Amino acid sequence: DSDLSYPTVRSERMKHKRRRLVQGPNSYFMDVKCPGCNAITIVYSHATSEVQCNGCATKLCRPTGGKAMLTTGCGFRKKADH
Amino acid sequence: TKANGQHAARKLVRLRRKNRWADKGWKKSHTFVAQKANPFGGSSHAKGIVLEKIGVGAKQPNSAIRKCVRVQLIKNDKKIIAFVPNDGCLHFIEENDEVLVSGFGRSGHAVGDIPGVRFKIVKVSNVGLYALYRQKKEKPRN
Amino acid sequence: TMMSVLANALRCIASAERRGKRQVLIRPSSKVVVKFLQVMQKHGYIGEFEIIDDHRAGKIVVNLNGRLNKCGAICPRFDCTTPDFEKWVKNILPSRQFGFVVLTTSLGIMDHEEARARNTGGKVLGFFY
Amino acid sequence: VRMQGVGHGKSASSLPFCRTPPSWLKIASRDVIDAVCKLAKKGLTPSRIGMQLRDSMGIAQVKNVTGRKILRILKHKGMAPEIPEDLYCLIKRATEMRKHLERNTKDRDTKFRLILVESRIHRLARYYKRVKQLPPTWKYE
Amino acid sequence: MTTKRRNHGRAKPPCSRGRTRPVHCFNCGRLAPKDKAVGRFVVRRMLDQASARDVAEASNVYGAGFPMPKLYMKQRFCIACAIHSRTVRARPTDMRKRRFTTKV
RNA sequence: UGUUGCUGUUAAAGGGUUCGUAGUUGAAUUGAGGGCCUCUAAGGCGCAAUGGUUUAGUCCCAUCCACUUCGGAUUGGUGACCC
RNA sequence: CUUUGUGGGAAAUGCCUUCCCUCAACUCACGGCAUCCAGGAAUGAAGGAGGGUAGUUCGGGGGAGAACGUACUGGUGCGUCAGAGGUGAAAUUCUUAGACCGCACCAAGACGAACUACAGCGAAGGCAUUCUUCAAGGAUACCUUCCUCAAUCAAGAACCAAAGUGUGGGGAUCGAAGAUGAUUAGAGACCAUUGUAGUCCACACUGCAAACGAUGACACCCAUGAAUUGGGGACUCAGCACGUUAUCUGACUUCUUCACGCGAAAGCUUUGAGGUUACAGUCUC
Repeated sequence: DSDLSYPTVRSERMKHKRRRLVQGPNSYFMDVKCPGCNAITIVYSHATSEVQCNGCATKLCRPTGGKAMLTTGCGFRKKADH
Repeated sequence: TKANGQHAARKLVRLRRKNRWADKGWKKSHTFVAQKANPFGGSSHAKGIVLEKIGVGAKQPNSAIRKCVRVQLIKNDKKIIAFVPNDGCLHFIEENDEVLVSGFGRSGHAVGDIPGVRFKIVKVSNVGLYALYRQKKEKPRN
Repeated sequence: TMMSVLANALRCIASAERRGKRQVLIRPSSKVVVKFLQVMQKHGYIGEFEIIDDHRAGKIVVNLNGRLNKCGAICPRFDCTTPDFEKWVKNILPSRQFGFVVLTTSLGIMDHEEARARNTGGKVLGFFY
Repeated sequence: VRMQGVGHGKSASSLPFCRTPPSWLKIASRDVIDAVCKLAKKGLTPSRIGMQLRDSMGIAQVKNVTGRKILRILKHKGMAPEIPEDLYCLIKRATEMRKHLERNTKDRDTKFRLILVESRIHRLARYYKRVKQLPPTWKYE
Repeated sequence: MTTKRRNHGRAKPPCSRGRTRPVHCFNCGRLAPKDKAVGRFVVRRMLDQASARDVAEASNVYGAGFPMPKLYMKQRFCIACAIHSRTVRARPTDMRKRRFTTKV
């Protein structure tokens, strides 16, 4: 049977982070590789500004507000939230 | 609505003090213009000297003639009308006789079929007029 | 905003009870809201309740057995006394038999019944049937 | 509710539910501190220091990887601004409106906005002279 | 007084505009708000069927040759206007609430 | 005249709107402790033991094979679980 | 002057050791000793307020400058010739000094149809051609920043439809007043032909509307279905734009199958007039 105290998985996929039981973060990090060398650099999913390394004028991320649009040809590894 | 705060008191008080002036049942007590207006001075009765007998009509749904008396007031030198409130006792009132005067019923509205008159004549020459009507006493001309 | 924590809680409970719902969510938590619930759970009007931790402010969750009929809040927290237990108990409640007014005291948080017993009045808090 | 004028929004930033530092951050307190102060010398406000840090270095929060947050750092090293962030910004916007209105006295909108921004600045002022962070003789103009 | 119509005879919802531009009538020249005003779309023929035959005879490059054009117009009417030419009529309660949207 | 205990869509009555001082009202945290003995005091979604042929069960197995909606078979089986 | 990625390999009784031997132009390991020198002990970060950054985000939001569109009215030129305006019917009115009508061109002023919606933006009043330009506002996204800075309001301040008033510019259209013709028993009437103020703009006043949703503001809880409007989630203004499925936050509203409930009824329904005699969230008029 359903419970408010312990909610169902399918229900809490949907919900906003301000509407959630815990109200946790809705973001994560990523390792973006600089293809202009090999330099592994941490980058943030909702970067909301450019990030550069000295191994790239290829950049890493675009500033765009919806979530970062990472430069093509770049290695993406997905770090966990926790 | 209203305020439920602990220190809200003064707003409540001042609200009441404003809104009682929208009541006419507050004014009628506290204000002395009402007292002044009343021809007895707000006293129970007053006496007056009969001036003239005045025949007074009646309103449209009940056609009748009513017997009334134009009286002057000793106290304030005001004039007033009053009704003779017995059958065939216009006789027992004569000009320049002292007479008492009372209110009748509702005293902010005029009585039906006599406009402007809230005043009935109880006593003529301190004799009970009822006593003359339903014979016990006889009128003095003494 | 909300100017009484209790009012925010116990208008969720009352509404939910009138719809017969068997659990309710409560948006904030306070030390006070806990104690109120505790009372009613002893006397048999609530199954259980959980307090959950978001590490900002908690979210209480309660299991209604449907045995309540109202849970009110007396908002100004007016002063009630040893004689004036009588007054309140008549005026805001449908009965003297099963009406429960809950009060604050220096001692803690308790029913009027227990308040009289220990002979301390105080400021009122809330009530339930 | 929005302080002045209409608005209800829920656009906000949450927190992590883990207040201890990530396993992929092996950086010490000191490195974080140094980075903050370094950036600050360019004239950057704390708001953009945090952004630079989180995006480049993967920092969860400054507060999570050091015992203190961004202003406390700056203060202790004597780099802190004497005009709080929120106040300064409003005053900039304000002055810029007053430029536009100097030229355009037919502009209805920006006039009303300036009235808002004024009284908002005053509220801030009043606050920070109760809770001392400005001199007690401070005034907008 | 009584709320006879929820939308008040308008396509304007509460708490949005509170002002929509006036528009003239093609009958009496009366002005009313655009939302109140009673729109219709005419599609008026340039020839009757009876005459269409006769003209299409004398035509070679037209009629048969190309389909005849029509005069199109939008007609925004006043309330009074509409009712009097009986293109809008009073309806019982159940029917008044019905709409057909902007389709014919 | 409605503090206890009033009303304001249409009946008497929400100010044309916004800013704003006196005034009124204002979120959460600091935390109200424990053990050993007796008591059939209760619950048990803990548990060693040992009980129960269907004196109670279901998965596996046996025999059929029934194209597909029969079954029974005994010690079945530290199995499952029940007093 | 190798190997050089990192765990892997070897070998012990998850760990140790050996071996590979720890990359971002300084990175990793070891040592001298030379320096400089208090500082990391703070409640938290409210589906409470303020601020930041980003999508050349979103919109009949606001100001400025420049063009564009036909029509109305007038003028001019080129042609035609007798009626034309206008109404229920007429008449006022305009015509051989050529009207009406057609085409061409120009002048002046206003306005921006259709598309334009049970749509959008703005605090409200209100806001619609295009291009350029100036300063803003809301929504959304964020593990950035601040830490109670709030809510509502006597006093006081700002904004405010149309008509009105002052001064200057403009004056095409419509048009109170006025004039004329009808209609009528009577008729500046309602109607018709005209026409001044006004209608437009700049700078001042006025603050008087059915300024209405006849519904004060902020906050909590509250169910049924299908859509729409923005944002977010799963070469050449271009790693783009639209649509479909599903989800979410923010706005406007419909069920003409809106749940409970309320109300005298009409009606109201997460969008309250509901959660109120079981009468108390807060403030004000």
